[PDB]
Amino acid sequence: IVKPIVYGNVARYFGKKREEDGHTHQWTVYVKPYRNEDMSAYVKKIQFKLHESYGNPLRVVTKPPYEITETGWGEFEIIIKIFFIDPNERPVTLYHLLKLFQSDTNAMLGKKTVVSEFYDEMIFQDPTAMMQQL
Ligand SMILES: [Mg+2]
Repeated sequence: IVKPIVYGNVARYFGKKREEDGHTHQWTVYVKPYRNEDMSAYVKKIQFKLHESYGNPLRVVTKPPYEITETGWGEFEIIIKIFFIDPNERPVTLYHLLKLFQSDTNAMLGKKTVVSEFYDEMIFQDPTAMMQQL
């Protein structure tokens, strides 16, 4: 009944802002299981709703890795929605802040990489008969 997951984003500073992009970072938002497993056994698709400044702001992934790589210059909230192969099982929605800018302690070491990830657990209190292929 309990499937653990890690979700969030990693990001890296270009080092110098790009001149006709304005972009300063490469980043990846993602959902992965806590340990290796094929989520696609039970995940139909994962939706990432990105900031509307992006094109095709709704990004749907149907096969792992459930991740999206992109470039940008601002921080914003990403809505991650996980739909299951049985539609009668309720989808799981997570909210994540795409983090790009590091703290001052970390700027002064000169770190180019930030990561903002969180462990979570998808709970199936009384799963579908079919959902017992989990
Ligand atoms: Mg670094």
